[PDB]
Amino acid sequence: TISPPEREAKAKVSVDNNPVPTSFEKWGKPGHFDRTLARGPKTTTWIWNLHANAHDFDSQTSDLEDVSRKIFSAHFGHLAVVFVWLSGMYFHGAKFSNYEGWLADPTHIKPSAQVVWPIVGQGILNGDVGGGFHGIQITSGLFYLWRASGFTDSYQLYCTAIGGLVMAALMLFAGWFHYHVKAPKLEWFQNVESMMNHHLAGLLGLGSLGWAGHQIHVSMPINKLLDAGVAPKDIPLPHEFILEPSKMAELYPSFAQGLTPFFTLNWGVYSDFLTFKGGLNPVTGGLWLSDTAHHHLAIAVLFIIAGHMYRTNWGIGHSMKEILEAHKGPFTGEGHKGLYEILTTSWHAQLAINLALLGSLTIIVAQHMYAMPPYPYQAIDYATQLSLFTHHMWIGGFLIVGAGAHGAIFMVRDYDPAKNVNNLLDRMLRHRDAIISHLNWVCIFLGFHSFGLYIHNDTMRALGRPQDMFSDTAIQLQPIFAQWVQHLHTLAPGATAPNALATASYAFGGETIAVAGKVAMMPITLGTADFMVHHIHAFTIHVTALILLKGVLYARSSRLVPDKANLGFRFPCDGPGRGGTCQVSGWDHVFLGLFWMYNSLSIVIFHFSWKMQSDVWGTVSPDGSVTHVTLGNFAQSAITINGWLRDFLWAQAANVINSYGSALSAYGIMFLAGHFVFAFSLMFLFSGRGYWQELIESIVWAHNKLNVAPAIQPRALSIIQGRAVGVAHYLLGGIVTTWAFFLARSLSIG
Amino acid sequence: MDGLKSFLSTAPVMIMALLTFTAGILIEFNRFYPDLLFHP
Amino acid sequence: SHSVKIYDTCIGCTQCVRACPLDVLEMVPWDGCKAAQIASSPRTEDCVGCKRCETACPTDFLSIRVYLGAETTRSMGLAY
Amino acid sequence: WSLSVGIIMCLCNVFAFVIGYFAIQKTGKGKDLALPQLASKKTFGLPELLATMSFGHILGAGMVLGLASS
Amino acid sequence: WLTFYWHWKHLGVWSGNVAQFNENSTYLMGWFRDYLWANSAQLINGYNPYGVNNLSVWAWMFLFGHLVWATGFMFLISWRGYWQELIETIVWAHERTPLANLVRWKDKPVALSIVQARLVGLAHFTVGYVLTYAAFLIASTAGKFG
Amino acid sequence: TPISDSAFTRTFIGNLPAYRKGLSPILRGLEVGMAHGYFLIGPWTLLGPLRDSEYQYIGGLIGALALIL
Ligand code: CLA
Ligand code: CLA
Ligand code: CLA
Ligand SMILES: CCCCCCCCCCCCCCCC(=O)OC[C@H](COP(=O)(O)OC[C@@H](O)CO)OC(=O)CCCCCCCCCCCCCCC
Ligand SMILES: CC1=C(C/C=C(\C)CCC[C@H](C)CCC[C@H](C)CCCC(C)C)C(=O)c2ccccc2C1=O
Ligand SMILES: CC1=C(C/C=C(\C)CCC[C@H](C)CCC[C@H](C)CCCC(C)C)C(=O)c2ccccc2C1=O
Ligand SMILES: [Ca+2]
Ligand SMILES: [Cl-]
Repeated sequence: TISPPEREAKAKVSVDNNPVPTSFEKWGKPGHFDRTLARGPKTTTWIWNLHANAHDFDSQTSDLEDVSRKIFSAHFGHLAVVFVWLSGMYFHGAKFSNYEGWLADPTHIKPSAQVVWPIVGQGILNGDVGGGFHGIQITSGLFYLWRASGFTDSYQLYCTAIGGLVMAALMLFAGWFHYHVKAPKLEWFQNVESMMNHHLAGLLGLGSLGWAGHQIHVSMPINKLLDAGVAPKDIPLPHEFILEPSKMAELYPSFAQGLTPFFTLNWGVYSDFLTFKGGLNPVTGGLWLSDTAHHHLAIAVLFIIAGHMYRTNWGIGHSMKEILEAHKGPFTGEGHKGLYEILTTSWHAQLAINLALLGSLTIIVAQHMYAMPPYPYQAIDYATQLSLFTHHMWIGGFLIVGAGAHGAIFMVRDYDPAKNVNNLLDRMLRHRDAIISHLNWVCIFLGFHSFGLYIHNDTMRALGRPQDMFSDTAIQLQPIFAQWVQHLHTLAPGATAPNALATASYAFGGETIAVAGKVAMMPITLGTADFMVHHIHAFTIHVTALILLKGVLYARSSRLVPDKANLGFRFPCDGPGRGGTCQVSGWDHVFLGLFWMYNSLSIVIFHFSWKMQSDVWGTVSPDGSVTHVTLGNFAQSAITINGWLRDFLWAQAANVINSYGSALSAYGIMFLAGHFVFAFSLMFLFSGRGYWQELIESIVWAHNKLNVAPAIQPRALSIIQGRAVGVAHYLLGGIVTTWAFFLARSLSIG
Repeated sequence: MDGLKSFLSTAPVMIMALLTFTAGILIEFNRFYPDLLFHP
Repeated sequence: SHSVKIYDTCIGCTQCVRACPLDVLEMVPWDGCKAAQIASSPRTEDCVGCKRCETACPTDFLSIRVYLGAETTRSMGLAY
Repeated sequence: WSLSVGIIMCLCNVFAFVIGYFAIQKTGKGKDLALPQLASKKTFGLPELLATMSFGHILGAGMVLGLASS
Repeated sequence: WLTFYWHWKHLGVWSGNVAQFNENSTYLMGWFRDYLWANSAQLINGYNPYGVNNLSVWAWMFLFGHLVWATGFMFLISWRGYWQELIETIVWAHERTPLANLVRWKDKPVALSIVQARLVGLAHFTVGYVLTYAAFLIASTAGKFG
Repeated sequence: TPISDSAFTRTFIGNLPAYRKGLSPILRGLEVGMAHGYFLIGPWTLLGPLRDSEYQYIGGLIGALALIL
């Protein structure tokens, strides 16, 4: 390949000059990365096993220095993919949307960023969203982001898409470069102190720094005019603000003083745009951008300071090895000793932490965006609110189970017992039965004392006994702690937050902000119907944690299988003996935990969707009264399973089945299609391959009868692959059904 | 080189190229002459 | 207890014994194959039936067969 | 600004200087020279010196803005 | 499928509305909506927060059949070894719990075999398949015509 | 572990019949009974089917005499 100079300046840089040459001969050789697959396909299973192990780099090569260089370029390729996708959205907003038609009258028109080609009758899918535009009403909330970012013309989105494509090309190029030209050694990687310093000070610090600078120079001075009532064509450009710094000095009183006070510790003077108002914007229904710029500046300073704790080359700083070897108490013996070496060698050990934290943070993103809407006019778009919330729920739900998968992978592949002698991990491996049986008991308890309540309420209301129910009008189960913290957050601006003018969110308690004719956010009164559903959520999460934990604490061995570590991570069983050893591996435990993550989030999203429609969302009268959609029956009807079957499912599913003949017909189609895929998964999940191979035998005889049998002998899916296709189709059908239902229901509420 | 000519002729690439070509055929035919429940 | 048989199609490759995790199978000198040995199952009392032997058989269809039977504490793999 | 430097900012700089001259593990191990003899700015390497110069700005901000608004 | 066919066409014949069936049974949404969703209104309204009528027992049996049918899915999807390990954990828990190891068991508790697993799952599936459809067929019929 | 065996637990684990020192099979479950119907009366004190009638202290008694059986 090419040959650059060196690119270093007394650093820990260490690369290899052209390790892997550039050629196309390996492209025509599928499955070359595996020794077991390179000899050619002899059965059709050879094909499936090709994809099942395409990215598993441990089974391919054993050298870690090769695997890390593969992973780096893989990340670069993923970033190229992501930039391509994002340029897609910017280009569809520039040339296939009505962002300009929506920004003018945002309260009398609906966001849309897709145009369906009129053919074979599908042109009916172009719904009249308002202003003469015909297309699919989007729910990802891109117009709100582009308004909060300062976009006002189509050429801006066009140039954004062009820059996204350029960055995609750059990431794709860097991937090839860091594996075919100068691939880094191990000396460049294992600097976790240095990597943490750089990822805190530079990435998360300077990032929010520059974005706050953007907002102060683009977002704030344009959204201030947008919220006033000025037309977008009369609003100046972002660079006209720097070309004329006086126009910025005047638009904010603090800006009328200069830059020196900031350097001379005169922060309090910049209170005219670095505000702490809180609450929402009465014009758009979203968070104040003057607060978000200040917030990003604070986060920037905090992260840059955090990026100066660990030791690099100038002696100062910490070594995480020291911190881990120091922490040891009388309860855990040696404590964190050996954990630095665990997380500096095993990639799966690192991924089992990163996936868990990233999924939890995605869930936090959903839970924080829904209650403190940060984008303009997103709290009025109930469809966009619900869609962002549920999508960031599902992403995190998957990324969490990924952690429980890669932990078992680390256990089977990278756990060295000689390296873990009486530390945290080794001692946790000792009393596996204690933790697992205690979590078993906890899950049983949470199952009886959360779901049994619903069963008891259904049986009482069915028997005609109202005074024997767990309702707000009988044996009340009032949540005292949540209401107390709600009241705490309500009294914040006048006690434990004198500088704060409004509460963090109006869900805890306070005023009722509403834009146009719909409400943005109001206090979410918590009663019995909320206590019961919260305990349901806790129970489902507990069972999911139990499953995904026994998947890791027993991937090595067990009283049933003492040599399980030999069998690997992914294996169906160990024979029908011992009464039956089916589904004992960590892979099978993840296969089971997928279902329970789905079942937990299925109740979470339904709790959200019904509580919002019943006790929050609703049209506001000009006199002041607020009438909710489902007439506030959640506190009085969500306490029984029949309530959810009738007043939630049967009642709110009518929008989906009656969608034929309209622009929402595709949603009914996909509703039935997910109902189809769900049941299609049951064929795999309830059967076994021993029947399907015997049937393939007869079909092979039939093919050889006419002499039409492929040299690639057909073999039914492996047991593991059967289970994998089953769970994949189960999740796909269920999520497609719920997606279609939620979108058709949220678009049909005005 | 032939290394890429063999990759462009693999099973998935060819089975998606044929599907794209047949999709184009069917889509254009039902663009110019749609709504053919039967033969007149 | 389970029943373990070995048929004359066995080539005596010790693979089923190298795969057995409970020392159920052995190898006795025979006169049928080049290796002059055949699989043996003296300690059927320790056979759980995990089919690890049958999985490790090379002949056209199995030469060693396991037939599950009356399960006991030892065959059930009970460790408690 | 008339005395924000010497009373706090220089004070916090020298405070961090003392606590870093006494608390930092690796001081003179830095890349910089620290050749000339100074009071506390070049007695040890400028890695340590700049470390306390940054931490003293942290302390000075936290104290000046903590006094009374601005 | 056969019973959906019979019940829907006979609803059309009984209400004199053979047109509904003859004009909606050609596409599946007609079944999913004009039959399942349409004829369930009284069924799910056997017991409400407003009152309780004679369909309440059927409204309870409908959800009961759903519960049993979904219970079968556990035996049919998850297989034995997981449950044998989860049972061994509980065995250890009991044989170490003070005031409880003195409660020894003659029958050594084991997980359900694979054959028994499939049998129990199919039995729960069949119970929740028959009872649910019966609670629908009787309740939705004893309302518009009973 | 301290919870499994400590100073108080080493004696209290060994203080109820099947571990208690020299207790006869007649008193084989004194506590195992003195602690049953006394705490079974709790959930029936303010929550039972007959919690809002005139026999607030009767349904619990009969239910305990059946559950102990
Ligand atoms: C035209 C440029 C080019 C060429 C000729 C090669 C050639 C080769 N690469 Mg390579 N690579 C490239 C670019 C290229 N690469 C880039 C840009 C990246 C960064 C992502 C990588 C990262 C990379 C890694 C990590 C590895 C290779 C390996 C290899 C060798 C085997 C590849 C194989 O298995 O078959 C061909 C494989 C495919 C055709 C995959 C199909 C494409 C997949 C399904 C998705 C495409 C994602 C893509 C990278 C980004 C999307 C683009 C965006 C517009 C959406 C082979 C000689 C492997 C090796 O050295 O063997 C041990 C190895 O591990 N490459
Ligand atoms: C950034 C996160 C991340 C990364 C880097 C990895 C990386 C890896 N995982 Mg992993 N995993 C993750 C997250 C991640 N995982 C999560 C979140 C889960 C929970 C669902 C899992 C669960 C999981 C399991 C159970 C297994 C792995 C395995 C693996 C290894 C092999 C990958 C493979 O099988 O090849 C390529 C992957 C595939 C061919 C999968 C294709 C099938 C997909 C899922 C279909 C999806 C359909 C599409 C998205 C939507 C439908 C549209 C349709 C109509 C077209 C590999 C190193 C395997 C292993 O052996 O570990 C060593 C293994 O068995 N992972
Ligand atoms: C909705 C669920 C569902 C569906 C669709 C099927 C479908 C089928 N089952 Mg089945 N089954 C199910 C549930 C289901 N089963 C359950 C729960 C069980 C109990 C475990 C069984 C047990 C069972 C047994 C024992 C047998 C079958 C058999 C069959 C096949 C009969 C052939 C046929 O019907 O003609 C035509 C096929 C179809 C109508 C289905 C194909 C539909 C797709 C969408 C066609 C288009 C292909 C698609 C575009 C692929 C591209 C995907 C791309 C997007 C990635 C058929 C494919 C028999 C068999 O194997 O046939 C010989 C067989 O013996 N099933
Ligand atoms: C919602 C909560 C309100 C309800 C109240 C519930 C009280 C919870 C009990 C107190 C916390 C117990 C953990 C600290 C106790 C603690 O960690 O002490 C510390 C101890 C080890 O500390 P060392 O002395 O070894 O410290 C050295 C370390 O650096 C490592 O070497 O850890 C253990 O005790 C191991 C036993 C864990 C098993 C007990 C955990 C119980 C699981 C349930 C926990 C519920 C938490 C809910 C939070 C949402
Ligand atoms: C049906 C079935 C099979 C047989 C399944 C087979 C043979 C899979 C059929 C795959 C066909 C040949 C490919 C069609 C699906 C493609 C992946 C879709 C790609 C379409 C693009 C080309 C457009 C099993 O092997 C099995 C194993 C364990 C438990 C249950 C079952 C089970 O139920
Ligand atoms: C839960 C579960 C278990 C554990 C189940 C156990 C230990 C059974 C516990 C049930 C007890 C006995 C109560 C059941 C109550 C019945 C209604 C009683 C019917 C008996 C008649 C005589 C009346 C398995 O062993 C298993 C095996 C293979 C696949 C899936 C599973 C599975 O899902
Ligand atoms: Ca009562
Ligand atoms: Cl109800």
